[PDB]
Amino acid sequence: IDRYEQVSKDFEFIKI
Amino acid sequence: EDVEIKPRGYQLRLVDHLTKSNGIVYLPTGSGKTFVAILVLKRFSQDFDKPIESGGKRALFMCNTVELARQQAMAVRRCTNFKVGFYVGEQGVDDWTRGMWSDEIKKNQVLVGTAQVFLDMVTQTYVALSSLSVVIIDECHHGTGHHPFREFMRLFTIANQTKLPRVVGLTGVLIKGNEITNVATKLKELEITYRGNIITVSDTKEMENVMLYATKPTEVMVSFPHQEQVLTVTRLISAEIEKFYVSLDLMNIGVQPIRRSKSLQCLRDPSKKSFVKQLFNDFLYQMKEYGIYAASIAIISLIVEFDIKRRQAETLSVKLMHRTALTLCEKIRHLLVQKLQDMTYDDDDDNVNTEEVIMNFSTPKVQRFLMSLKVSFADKDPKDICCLVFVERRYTCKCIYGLLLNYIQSTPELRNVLTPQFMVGRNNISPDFESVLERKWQKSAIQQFRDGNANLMICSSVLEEGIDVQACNHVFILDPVKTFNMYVQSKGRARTTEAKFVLFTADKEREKTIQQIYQYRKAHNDIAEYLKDRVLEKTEPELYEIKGHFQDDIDPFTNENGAVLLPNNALAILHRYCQTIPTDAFGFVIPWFHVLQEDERDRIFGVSAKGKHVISINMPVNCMLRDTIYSDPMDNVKTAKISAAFKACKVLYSLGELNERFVPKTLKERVASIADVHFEHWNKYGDSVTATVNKADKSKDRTYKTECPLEFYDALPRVGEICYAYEIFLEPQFESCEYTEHMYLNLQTPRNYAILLRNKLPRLAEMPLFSNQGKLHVRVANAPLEVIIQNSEQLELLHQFHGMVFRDILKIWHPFFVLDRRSKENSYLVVPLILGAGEQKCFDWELMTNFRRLPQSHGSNVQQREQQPAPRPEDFEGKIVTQWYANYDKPMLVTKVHRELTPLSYMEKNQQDKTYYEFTMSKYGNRIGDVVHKDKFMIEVRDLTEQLTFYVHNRGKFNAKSKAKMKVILIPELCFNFNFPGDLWLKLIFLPSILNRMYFLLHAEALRKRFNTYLNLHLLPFNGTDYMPRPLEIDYSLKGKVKPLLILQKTVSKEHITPAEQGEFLAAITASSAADVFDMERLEILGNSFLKLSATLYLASKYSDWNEGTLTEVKSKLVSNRNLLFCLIDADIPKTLNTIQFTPRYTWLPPGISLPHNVLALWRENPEFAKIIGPHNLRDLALGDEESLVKGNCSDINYNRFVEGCRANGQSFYAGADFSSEVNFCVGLVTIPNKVIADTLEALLGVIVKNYGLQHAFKMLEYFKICRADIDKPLTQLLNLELGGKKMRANVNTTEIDGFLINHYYLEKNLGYTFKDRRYLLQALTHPSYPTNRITGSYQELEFIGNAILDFLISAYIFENNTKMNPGALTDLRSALVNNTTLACICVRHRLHFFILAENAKLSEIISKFVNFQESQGHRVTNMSTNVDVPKALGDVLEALIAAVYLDCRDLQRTWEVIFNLFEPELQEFTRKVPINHIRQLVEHKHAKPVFSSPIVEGETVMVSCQFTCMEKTIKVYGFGSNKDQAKLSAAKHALQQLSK
RNA sequence: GGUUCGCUCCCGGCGCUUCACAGGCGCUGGAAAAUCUUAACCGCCGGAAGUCACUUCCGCUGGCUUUGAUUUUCCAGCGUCUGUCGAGCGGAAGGAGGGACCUU
Ligand SMILES: Nc1ncnc2c1ncn2[C@@H]1O[C@H](COP(=O)(O)OP(=O)(O)O)[C@@H](O)[C@H]1O
Ligand SMILES: [Mg+2]
Ligand SMILES: [Mg+2]
Ligand SMILES: [Mg+2]
Ligand SMILES: [Mg+2]
Ligand SMILES: [Mg+2]
Repeated sequence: IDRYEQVSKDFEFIKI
Repeated sequence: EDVEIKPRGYQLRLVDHLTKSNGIVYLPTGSGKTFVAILVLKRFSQDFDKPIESGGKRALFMCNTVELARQQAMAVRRCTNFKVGFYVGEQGVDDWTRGMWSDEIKKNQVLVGTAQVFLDMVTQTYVALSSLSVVIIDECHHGTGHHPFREFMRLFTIANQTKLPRVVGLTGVLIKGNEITNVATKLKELEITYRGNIITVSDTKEMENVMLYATKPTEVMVSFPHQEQVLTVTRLISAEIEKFYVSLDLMNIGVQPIRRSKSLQCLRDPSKKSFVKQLFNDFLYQMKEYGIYAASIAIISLIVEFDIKRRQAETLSVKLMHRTALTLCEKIRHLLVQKLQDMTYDDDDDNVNTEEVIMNFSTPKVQRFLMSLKVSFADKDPKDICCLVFVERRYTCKCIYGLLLNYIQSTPELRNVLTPQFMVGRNNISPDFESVLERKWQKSAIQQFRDGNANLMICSSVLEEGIDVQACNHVFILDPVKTFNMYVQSKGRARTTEAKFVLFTADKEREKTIQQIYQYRKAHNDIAEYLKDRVLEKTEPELYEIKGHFQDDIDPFTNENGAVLLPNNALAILHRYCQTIPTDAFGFVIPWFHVLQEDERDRIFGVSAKGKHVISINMPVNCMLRDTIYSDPMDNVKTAKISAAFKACKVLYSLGELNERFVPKTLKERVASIADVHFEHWNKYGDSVTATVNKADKSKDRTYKTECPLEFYDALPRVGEICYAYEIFLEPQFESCEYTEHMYLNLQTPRNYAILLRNKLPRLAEMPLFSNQGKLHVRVANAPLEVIIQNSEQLELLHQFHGMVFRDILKIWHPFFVLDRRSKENSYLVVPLILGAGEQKCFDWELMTNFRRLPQSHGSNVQQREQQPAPRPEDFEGKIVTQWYANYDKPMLVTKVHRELTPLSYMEKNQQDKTYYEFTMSKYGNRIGDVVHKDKFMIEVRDLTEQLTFYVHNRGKFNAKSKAKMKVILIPELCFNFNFPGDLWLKLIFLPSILNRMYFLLHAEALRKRFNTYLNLHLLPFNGTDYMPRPLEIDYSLKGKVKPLLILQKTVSKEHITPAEQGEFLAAITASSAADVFDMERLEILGNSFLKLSATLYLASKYSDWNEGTLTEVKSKLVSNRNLLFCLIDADIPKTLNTIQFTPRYTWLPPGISLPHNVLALWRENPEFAKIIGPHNLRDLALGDEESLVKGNCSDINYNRFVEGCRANGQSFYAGADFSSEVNFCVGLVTIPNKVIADTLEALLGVIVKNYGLQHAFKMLEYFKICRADIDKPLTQLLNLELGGKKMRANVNTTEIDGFLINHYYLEKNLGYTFKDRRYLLQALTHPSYPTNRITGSYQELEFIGNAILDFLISAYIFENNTKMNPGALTDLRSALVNNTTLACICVRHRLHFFILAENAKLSEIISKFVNFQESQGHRVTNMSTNVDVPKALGDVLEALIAAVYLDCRDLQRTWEVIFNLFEPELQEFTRKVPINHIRQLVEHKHAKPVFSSPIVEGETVMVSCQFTCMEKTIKVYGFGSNKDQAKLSAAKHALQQLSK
């Protein structure tokens, strides 16, 4: 428990 | 604005439909529903310009918020030609009267404002529903429950059901919250609430395509992973906050108002502890939700908020709580930055380092947020981008603002594109990050967004409704959407073309969020389904439904005049009323609601209340509702509270506390409690404090009747009565020069005269008289000569001699004078004395028997002189002679006799070639035909002066008279010889002046005896008294260790009390207009200073509950010259004043001479002749010898001569005027200026001060009924007088006096006085801006007493030391000594300013600048460059400190020691030379004319310009400063500097 | 001892104008803070009711939005009350002196 795990920077703007 | 305002098709059809009937317009935000509202207002403006009573109507524009109300006000003002009224609560309509509403109504055609204000305006009968034409309600969807819109709608129900104004609601959303099921029922409820029919899109072709400009957004979703792990520092911070909570709960702060739960069944923590708990809970929420860096900004926000709260804390315990919170926040911040630096130690690229720490310690939600911004914006031009970010919590806005600032500064790709700003709603929070007053600003954050300065906005739900924003191209939602309306309005904010709408959610939350979004979409579509499916009806005419819907609430009450109290306003009304009632600083006045238990409901009420709840109202003793009130049985406690408040308000209105308009009454007046008692004596003289006294400067002068002293009244001797004769001694103090030989020789002759009285005179002090030859010391014998008038002819001889003196010798006689023996004023005689049996002097009977009348100076021809005997050589020495041949018939004294000299005289320098014999033949041969005794007789003769007013000091100067005066040698046979002794005539010359001086000396003796009797001062120096000679008033302008002040020394010690000298009382009585060698003007200064101090102390002691404002208001009247005039008239003293300058031959009346008794009788007995007898009619009278001697009554001719003036002036329109000009002496009338009487009272006070200390003068004030007595004790001693309490002293305990006074030891040492009661010092140092001022007063009240004490002590010191200085220079010195500037200089010189308990930026900066300047000046008073401003607070602090030093010891001697130890160099320097004020110095300059100006402030530095002249050329210098006075002073100083050059 | 000057100066008081110092107050704007309070919406947890944690009701508590009121403080401008007092000006009266003199 040291830091927040850095998420996958590649993501898509999902349409509603 | 402009004529370009042309409506769309949908707007025009909407307004067309709206004119027909009520309704609600439902259009998306940005469709211009405001514009169609403006058009509706315009369409209903047929009657706007007409007055209300004639039938004119106005329109209403209600808004849910003040800010949106202002926005709509601006919109309607710019889009219409009407003048709009903006009425909100903060504007101050809380106490506007009917006129103050009617003028606004008639001046404004359309009205805008919040709903509550218009609700109050309608319910208080300021307007009526029938007086309105159309009503506009924006955001009508808030009209649910007890919202003010629904109350205003119920106002339509209670009002007349016909002839009713139109109503329209403007909205873009209808469903508030999550009532997204069965939307048809909610829509129908909104319809019936606003009694209208909702209108929306019906033509899909034209309305939709025109509205398309308000584009729908593109709705997008961004997901982030759920965070399950919490960091170690998170648990550490949580544990620390938990133990801090434990400490806070254990911490025992002062008692606070009781706070309890919403339904009042459970108790809650006090509001102040609740606040810190709330802030820490919010910080923990930010920490858990948004990451470590977000927490590092939130801890800054907590730091600044806690610092502000500590700075505004009202109690030492609250300060300690906030200090503990602050240090815990500092520890948390230290931990957070430490945790950041652990990762920042990775690399050196500081920008990338900041970016990566933000990335690593953020939550994945904010991580996704940052990546979304980075990909969406991507170095785009800032002019294009305008986006809103929505977050739930208030502090989340600030936290995200700070984090985004840091991220932008850490991203070169994003550095210049985004300019973030954050906005929070009404619960405002501090926008600063560093400290107090980071920077003063003028534009709001929303205005910065509007102007394009800011492009990214982070805000709470505040910006969702109403507020006008530009069509944003991007909208982001951070926290999950909570309500349907929030979603709809947030998507409506993204109005521009191809705008982006983004919402954030967790991975595990996607399905629930999508379900909620689809439910919102379904409800939004169902709105249109209901609108397109409903059948057409006119105005929802189901009135039965309206009544059924509105009847659930409690029925409102309407009283007389038609005012109405709604039940839902009752709680607000009750709390407003409870705010008004007086109470202590802690005592809560809000009602203490109490819910009744089960056993109480069925006891107070029946069994019906078994289920329904009943609540009772309990109220503190300060309010009228002493009887408990029980609410009706209601199903919920909220309605029970509403009903209880409604019934309580009804009861209060029945009691008359609530007025006709259901608003509580107000206070009337406070100071009248003193005007009732202290100023009673004003009424009997035709004046009152309530009336406008200064109307046209009414009656600055008054008429008084003079009265002779008791000794001079009825003192005329009669036959057989024992009589007293006081010999009058004239002792010339001048030298025996040739010019003064005869004067000096004849004044010391034993042939003195004496005054005859039946009464016994007291001892009289030696007094000065100033002749041309020098000064005289005239004294009256203390032991009289006992004589008895055994025969009536002796009395007749005395009377005829007395009349003959004034008639022939002194020539005071006027033709209309009458010698009298029956008038009792000044009924006394003066008789000559001669040596009898050794020292037993006796009446000069031989002189009076011969000189019943002075023989006439008549001629004698040569033959007649031959028939007459030759003139004896030894019959001329010391005798009065006159030149009967010369034009001048004045008498003249023989100073030398000659037998060697002869009319055949030795020739002189101007008598050359002639003897005096031939000289008289040459000059006046027509009279001197020859000389019959040419042989052996000659005399040397001196003229006698005509002067009678011997008071002028400077007339006796010898420098000019040092030049020789030629002799006047006269032949004896040519001058008639009066056998009257010349030495007695020379003494009779001074007689009128001695008589007039003895008059007022006896008056002063009577006053001395009176004021000694009142004080019970009958000690040794007051029976065997021997008065010191009366001194000249040299200041009249005619020619380590501290020494204790003598006035206080004799106030405390009896041994130093000196007798009140008779000369001092004579001076105090004699006005400056009397032209004497003394007056009251010096005593007046000391008297006024003592009066000021005593009035201040008396008012502050008796009336401690008052503030310095009311105390000053009362004192300004108590010590006013009008009050002093009435007070002195009450003592019957003004009848004894000496203001007439004693012109004997024109204004005096001899003691034995009176006017005709008919004149006196008709003057006294006739109200029409009281003061209106003709002057010249009385002065033109002439009476015969025996008519003036014994007849008394004048002849009928002169009687009618003056009675004609009496009739024409008194018995005519001239009634009330004064015609006693130059005939004042008849009945003893005199006109004395009011200020003279006031200064007489002040001078008597000053004399008693100087002679007997301060307590005896306080007793004199009691005698003068200036200080009214009381029932418990009449009046206590001026010293040890009980003054103090909650307002002159700090009420804090000994446990916090050291908490407030950090270093009281070094102020105790510095000031030189040791306090035994630190509470006075604490209030003396407490500036009014300090937070504790609201509970424990301030220095402002104590400064009043301090100023009075310091002024009196300084005045007394400069009075007693500088004995030769007139009052003008004395007060110039005092003003220089007690100036605010010099008080500040002494305050900084002793470094007292360091201990002031104040919190104010613009005061502290001024204090620091001034102290820096004074240190640069080296404590030297400039009596400056670049307009230095004086911190007026320092002088007031010093004055209050002096007051505290006095009150601690209750001794004026120790106070004076402290004041002297402070003022010693100042006193020495200003006594050496008085620093006249710079403005005064410039104005008084005989060559330069200041001619200043009254310009504007042009910002802070208000400017003043001067116009003076310097060496015949005009110059114009400019003054700048914070205020007008400082700018003018600086300009005057600059003008002085130029003048010096 | 007295007269006289368009002569020089001075004291005090009256009338008009105006300034300074001390204690204040009111009105109008600007700024800051404290306390109470209104309404609406949503959520956490607990209890109850109809089909009984599905829907509803009640309570706690938290969050947002929000209304009105009271009090305190500072700053600026305009008026105004009282006390002390100076300066300028019409004018009257008194005094000092420097000329012109006037007696013997
Ligand atoms: N027919 C029109 N004529 C002139 N201006 C219009 C018209 N329709 C809309 N506007 C402008 O568009 C803006 C609409 O914004 P606003 O009325 O605040 O939207 P909403 O009332 O829906 O919140 C107004 O400022 C108005 O000036
Ligand atoms: Mg609008
Ligand atoms: Mg005076
Ligand atoms: Mg006075
Ligand atoms: Mg003050
Ligand atoms: Mg002061």
